[PDB]
Formats: sequence, C-alpha cells, structure tokens
Amino acid sequence: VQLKGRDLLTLKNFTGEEIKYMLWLSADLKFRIKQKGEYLPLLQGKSLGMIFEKRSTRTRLSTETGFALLGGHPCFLTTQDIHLGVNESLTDTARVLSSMADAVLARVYKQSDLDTLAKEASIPIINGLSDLYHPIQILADYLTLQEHYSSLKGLTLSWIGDGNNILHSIMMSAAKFGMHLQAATPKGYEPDASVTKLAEQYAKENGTKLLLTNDPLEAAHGGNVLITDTWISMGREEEKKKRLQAFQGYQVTMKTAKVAASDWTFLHCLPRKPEEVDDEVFYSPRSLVFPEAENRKWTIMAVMVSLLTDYSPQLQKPKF
Amino acid sequence: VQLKGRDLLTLKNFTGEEIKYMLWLSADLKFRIKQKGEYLPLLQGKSLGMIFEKRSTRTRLSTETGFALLGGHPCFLTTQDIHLGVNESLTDTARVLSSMADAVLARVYKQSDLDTLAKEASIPIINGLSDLYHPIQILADYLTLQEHYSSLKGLTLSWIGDGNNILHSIMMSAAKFGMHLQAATPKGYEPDASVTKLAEQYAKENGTKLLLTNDPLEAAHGGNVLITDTWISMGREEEKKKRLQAFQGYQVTMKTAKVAASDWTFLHCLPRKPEEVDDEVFYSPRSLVFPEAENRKWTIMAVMVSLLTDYSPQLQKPKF
Amino acid sequence: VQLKGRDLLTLKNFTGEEIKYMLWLSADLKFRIKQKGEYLPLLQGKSLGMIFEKRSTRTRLSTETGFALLGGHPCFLTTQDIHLGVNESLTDTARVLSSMADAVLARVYKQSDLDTLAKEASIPIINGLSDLYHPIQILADYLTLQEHYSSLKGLTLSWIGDGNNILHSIMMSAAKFGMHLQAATPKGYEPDASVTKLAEQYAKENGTKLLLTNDPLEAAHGGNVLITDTWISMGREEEKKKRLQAFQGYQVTMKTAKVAASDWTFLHCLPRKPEEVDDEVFYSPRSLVFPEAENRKWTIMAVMVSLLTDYSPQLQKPKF
Repeated sequence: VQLKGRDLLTLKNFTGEEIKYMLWLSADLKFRIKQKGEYLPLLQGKSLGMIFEKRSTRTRLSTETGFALLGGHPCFLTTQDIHLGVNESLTDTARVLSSMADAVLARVYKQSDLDTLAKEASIPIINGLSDLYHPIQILADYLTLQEHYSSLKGLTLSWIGDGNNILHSIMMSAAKFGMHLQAATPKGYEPDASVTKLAEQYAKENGTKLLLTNDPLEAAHGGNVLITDTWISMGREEEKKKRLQAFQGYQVTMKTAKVAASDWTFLHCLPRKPEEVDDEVFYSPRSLVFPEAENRKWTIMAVMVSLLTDYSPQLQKPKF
Repeated sequence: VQLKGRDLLTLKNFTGEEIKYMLWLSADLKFRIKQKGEYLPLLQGKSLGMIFEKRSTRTRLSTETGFALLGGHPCFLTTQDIHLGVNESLTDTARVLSSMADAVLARVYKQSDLDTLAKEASIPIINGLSDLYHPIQILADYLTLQEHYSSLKGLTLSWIGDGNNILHSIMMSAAKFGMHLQAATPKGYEPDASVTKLAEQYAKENGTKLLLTNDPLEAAHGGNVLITDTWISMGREEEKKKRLQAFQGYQVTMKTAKVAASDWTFLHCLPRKPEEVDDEVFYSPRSLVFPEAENRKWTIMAVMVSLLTDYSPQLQKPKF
Repeated sequence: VQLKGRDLLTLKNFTGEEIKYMLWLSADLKFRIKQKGEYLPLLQGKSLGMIFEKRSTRTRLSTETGFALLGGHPCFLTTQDIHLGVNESLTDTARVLSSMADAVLARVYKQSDLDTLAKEASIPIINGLSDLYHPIQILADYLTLQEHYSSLKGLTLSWIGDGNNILHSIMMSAAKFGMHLQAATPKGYEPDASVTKLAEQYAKENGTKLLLTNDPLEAAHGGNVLITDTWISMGREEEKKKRLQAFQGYQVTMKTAKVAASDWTFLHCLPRKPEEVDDEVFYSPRSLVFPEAENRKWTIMAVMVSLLTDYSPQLQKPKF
C-alpha cells in the first residue's frame, strides 16, 4: 500500500487493502498515544487548511486536536473569514492553499467543489463531509466495530434512514471488508443510482449481499449493526412534514433491535435528534455512538499521517 | 492539596489552601517563564476545548496564548461553528468533548450549562465566566494584589457596582484569604441571597467582616482596594435609563478614593466604560487594571496545569 | 541593520538597506525550511495577536502557518469575537494585547488605528493591510521579482489600476531598490498627494524615474513588470458604474504586454476579478501571481523573526 500524496474524497477510489491500512494505522496511533502515552510529532512542521462551509463539532475537533497532537498546525477557515464565494475563484484559492498548507480538509456542499480543489491543488484534499459522501466517518465506524467484534468480515450492516452521504460511504466500502449491507430508505429517498450500481458490483466481487428495501424491519433482520442518522432534517423548512410523513416508521427502537442478530450494536454518526432513534437504543449498552465519535480523531490522524508522511505502523495488523 | 481532575466552576468549592495553591503555581509559572525565560511544555500533547457563547478579549487571549505557551493546543469554538443550541444536546457534546479534548473552558450564560457539562464530561470543565460567577478573574485579582502589597490577609476590598458575577466570586473567596469585604450595590441590584448567606458564613469562619450597603462611600471607607465593573450595561436596551438612574452616584472618582485607606489601589476586570469609573482613577498610578489583565494569563495557566498534570511549584510559597 | 522591537506599519519608515535585510531573511528562511527541510523553532514560546477586521485568505494563511511553522502560536481574532468597536477603547485593547502576545498583526480600515495600536502597545504592530498601505505585500512582490530576474536594480514597475494601498506601498519602496515606477490611474483616482510627494523625493535621492499618468499604455511602455489589483471593487454599491466607466480601458491584456519590455512579467496581490486583467495574461507563463502569493508566507516569517528575535541569516545576501 502506497497512499502518500493521495486525496481522500471518497472511499470508492480505495481498495479493501488500502482502507484496511488506514484502520491499522488508526489503531497503531491510538495504541501508541492513548495507551502508551507517547508523543509522536509525525506532522511536525506541517499545516492543514480546514475549510468549513457548514457547522461541525466532531469533524472540527477530531481534525484540529488530532493534527495538533502530531505536532502540526491546523488552521480553521470559514466562508465568513476567507475569500470563497463570489469572492475568489476556487482554482485560485486551491493554488494558494497549495503553497501555504500541506493538506486541506474541506467540509462542503458540492462534491464537485472537492473535485476542483483536488485537481487544482498539488497537496492532499480530504473530504470533511459533502452532500454525496462522508468517507472519514465510515473509517471511525469500521474501527469502532473491529474493536467491538475483534473482526469485520461477515458482519451485516443495517442502515435505516435517508439514502444520504453516510449510506453512500458504507456502500463504497462495506463489501471490500467482506460485510453485507441491508439498507432501508423511504420511497423517493433512495441512495444515488450511480452509487447503488457500484455497490452491487462490489458485493458481487466480494461475495457479499446487498439489499435495498423500504422496510426498516427488513433492513434490521439478522443485522449485527443497526445504523441511522438524522432524516427529518429539512433544517427548518415549513413545507417539510413529508420528510416526517415519508419517514414515519423509521425510528430505531428496541422493536428494531428485537429483529436484529443477538450480538447487535448501534451506530449514529451524530448529531442525533429524537426522531431517528429513541433514548433506549441510543443510550443502550449496545450503543457504540460515543466510542465511534472518539474514533473520528484516531482515524483522521491516520488519514493525515498516511497521506503526508512515510510512517509505517509498529502495531500488529488488526484482524479484519 | 490535590486538584488534578477537578472542575473549576466556582471558588465556593475551593478552600483557602486550594486557592492559595493556584496563586502559588501562577507565581511559579510567571517567575519561570516571564522572568527566567524558560520553556515549560507541561501541557504537551494536550488539547483544550474553548467554548465561547459571548465576546471575550482577556479570557480568550489569556487562555489561548497560555495553553499554547505550555505546549498544548487550544481550540476556539463558537455557537456559530459547532452544534450547540437546538443543534445537539449538551449531554452529547459534553461526552464528545471528553473523548477529544483534555479539558474545556466555557464562557456561557447559564451556570446550569457548566454544571451539566461538568456532570456529563469526564474531563475538567473550567468556567470562562457565567452570569453567576467568574472565579478565574478573582484568581488574577488576588495575585495582582499579593504582588502589590506583598501579602493579602487583613486587606479590605471595596466593591462598588452591580451585585454581579465578579462580586459573587469575591464573596466566595475573600474571607478564605482573611480579607474583609465592603460592597455597595443599588437597591434591587444586590448579590444573590444564596451567595450572600455563604459569604456571611465564610466571614464568620475566618474572622473577617462582610458589609453590604447601598452607599458607595460606605463601601469605600477604609478600603485598601477599590473594585468596580460595568453596571450601565443593559447592552443597548431602550427602556434601560433605570440602570443609569438606580446606579447614579456609583462612579468611582477621586472623591471615592479620598475615603479609602492611604495605600489604596484600584481594580476593574475589564472591558471598562466611562460610567463606572472616571479617567483619573482608571489611569491613576494606583490603578492595577492592566497588571490585573496580564495576570489572567498566568493564573489560567496555573489552573490548567493543576487540573491536568502533577507538576509541583519550584518557587517558594508567596506570603498571603 | 537593527529591526528588533520595531513596528512595521509602512515601508516609508524603512530604508533600502532595512527592506533588503527583510528580503535576505525571507530568502534564508525559505532556503532552510522549504529546500533543506529544516525545523527552525525561532519563535518558540511566542504568540501573535492577529486582528482581522476584513476578509483575508493570503494574509491570514501566510501569517498563521508561518508563525506556527517557527514554533509560535498565532491567535485569530475578529471583531465578532473580541471587544473592539464601541466595545472597548483601542488604547485598552492595545495594552491588554501587549501583556498577552508578543506582537500583533492587524488588518484594519483606518491606518490611524494601527498608529494608536503602535503608540499604545509596547509590542511590535505589523500592518496586515489598511486603506492606505499594504507593506508586507510589496515584500513578497519584490522577493518574487528578485527570484525571477536575479536582481532588482534598474527594473521598471508598471502599475495600472487604482491609486490604492498596493501602489502607495510600491511608491514607498521601489526607488530604495533603484527601481523605476510608471503608474496609470484614472482621473480622480490618483495616489495620495502626500505619498506621491514622498515618492518623488525617493526617486530623486535614488536617481530613479517616477511617472504618473492616466494612460495604461504609457505606464506599461518599457516596463519589466506589469502590476494591477481589483479596481471595480465598489464591493456591491448600486450607484458604482463610474468605477467601471472611469476605469474602462484599464484591463491588462496582451495589448498591454506588447508595449512592455521583452522580459516582462505580471503581478497581482490577489484576489483577482476578470475586470483588471484577462485570463491570457493572468495565467500566462509570464504571470508570477502564484509564486508571489506563496512568498507572502516566507516574507511574513522574516518580518516576525526580525522584529522579535536576534536571528542572523546564514544565507549569502541575495543580489538586489
């Protein structure tokens, strides 16, 4: 595996082996720093441009404390403070960022903006969430699952919710780890047809199952991991009611868990609202939500180290 | 004294000996770094979450440059950038902060928010000012006074102004250093009845006097330190006039100082407006305002070091 | 040359020799860090207050990554977050910044605010752009030109655009390097009469030519460097049309270059709009725009090191 200098816009560009390497490095960095208490200045004398177009708590903190914990300087940049709209062409900000920072993490709306940024910048561009994908979230999720189950292959993931960026990222990666996917979305709220097609292909290549359905309980049946995220989230758009009406019945409850495998667990990328999951499941001993949120930090540290240095993990490779 | 792992929401939870330790450590860090020019990476490999709900110049700068000066990474977080209102439950942001940062300094409105944050987070929560208390301000104030007078015991503090967070913090701490307090507030603008009751108790336990009055000159009589803060500060609320009418006569002038002890000095937490104090007192050689503002930095550094490390002061304990 | 402790509000206060020293140090820091890959913690245990009243991409990034790359902590401060308007007197924020940071870079509107800040603060105040000057931009520009041409003396600079802060900074410095200046501005959009008078004086003292004109092609004739910046920039003020009407004919095109010296190159401080220069010149192999933007970083690093440390350049002095 050779990842230095690459961008990380989506997991579709990464093989099973490459994503497994990032989880190995995550585990290595976590063992060395969190458990052995070592100081590892691997990104010393480096900087990161962190462009944020939307609010963030987890991606913000994990990237900022993580970049800094390796001795590098993270630079928090917003639309309000820098030139980015009608203020300056993205080609120009991409070249300017290239000569001043060593990499960019950018949370945008348009995935097309990440593509322009990656084409125009000569430094690594990491996706901090876009409307289409959220790869660095799935990195934390899969690490949290490997830590819980001691392996990944053969697990069935049960998505219940909107056919959004988190589901597309799972779709781009689950089969590469030999994990099955059963996903429930309302009619008209399906995953992107292009992504589904590629997920079907990955499932065939890896001998895993892919199931798309509109029934929450069908998605949950025999699943080891129940996964959801905010659906209602129309923000605050008066006419909404329909993201409530179409999504009625998608709340993850213990009824949902009753249908799942005996060793079931629960994930949610956060922030969480009451509509997608109730308090009984969200704060269940089986809920891996806050371990998951913590692993956003060790995995973005591993992303940064693999895309910018030639560091080799000292840890034994985790069983996947 | 054992302070590692504790929160610092208010000085009422701290004994005279514990607050004296923080001022000793402040003095130690200041002597070592400001005077001997040493580099002390005591908070290396640590991060701080700095949640700010209101504007700040002194708390912002002192905490940020101070955390960084000890080799740690401070992370400036606002309501605008992270999920914090109706955006995410505070219990969840508190647990997320716990796995990503080593401590949190939070400037909030509600003291109840600091309490939730302290109960839910497994990392130290430091008060960056709330409506009810501002403990880290009084730390700087008392250090500035010890440096001026070479001791603290027996000094009489003269508050003139609103019965606010600064006065409550003095009330929670002055008697523990064996200092007397005389405080003037307008009728209806008295300190919190709960705080006053506990201040009366501390005065009795330490053999000091507590005097509450509505007369500025009564508060100032025989006082070694004249202390005030912005009262008018209705922000900009049209109907106000009353915080001007009720507070008319509360401006600290040389008339006020004429009634004070011969060795009188003046404090103001800042920012300062013309209404609470005139330019003659504010820029008097007896005004300790800018030394006080500087000591916000050495004292928040000592707070952070005592709540996160096992560092022992090398300096001789200051005379209190 | 002795620059430690000085402010840098404008290049008019600096001799040819002093500005040459900053470009030597810039080149030294760039060779050592960018080319030899050295880590130089020259600003370790120092902090910078970066006050920004307006948007910034280049000044923000270059100052922040550059201060940090030398081991110091940059602190990004805005009008929204700190007390600065009617919130606190500038004299007081200047003294508070003096006891908490080691230097201040401030992007303001009024040059008078930088003057108050420099008079009241006991720490170095660096101009991050004001309405009247932008000295640290011209530092990068001249370094980029020295790198391109291998010297500076005798080059003719051709300004076409508004009589703004960039032109005033060139006016304050070009002749001190023995470079001629030909500047075109519309009628009524001339450089400040006070600045022009001092530029005329510098030209006489150094034996260089100064030409002010309203004709773009007259400014461009025989010029080695074509320089422009955003003129239209009325922001978004409806009545504008006149900054378009008065400035019609000021777009730098290959017609402009045809009249220039054979070895011509192009500069633009950025951000760039389509009106001041077309895409053919802006993205020409002769366009030094993005090297120029990169040199904002090495030059602000040299400013900071010369105003705060006693570091001597190890590099051979560049030929100017």
